[PDB]
Amino acid sequence: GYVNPTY
Amino acid sequence: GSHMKPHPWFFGKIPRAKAEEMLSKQRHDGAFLIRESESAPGDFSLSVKFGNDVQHFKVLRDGAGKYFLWVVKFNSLNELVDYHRSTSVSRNQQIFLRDIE
Repeated sequence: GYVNPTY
Repeated sequence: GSHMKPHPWFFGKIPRAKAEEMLSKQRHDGAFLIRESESAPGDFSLSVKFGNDVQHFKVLRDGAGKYFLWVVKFNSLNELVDYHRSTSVSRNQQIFLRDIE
């Protein structure tokens, strides 16, 4: 996963 | 003159695991690197050390091809990186990007 929203 | 040198933050294609393994050994918060994601071709990820964790940010692209993490857009990974040297990459804490050592 990533800290910032991807969409 | 302003020495023309490659950027020490572009590690190319390396697993998310090795980047965490490498960055956890860094001395300072903000230590980071840009890597080419292997989860999807042509995508880039930003990995940053913070405390005893390593945070991963996905580099997004818009309709015009600009890069971004949250809302401000950049024409290059170079400008995105430099921008976050003086403006936090995180929403929850102040984390400024600084070069690895």
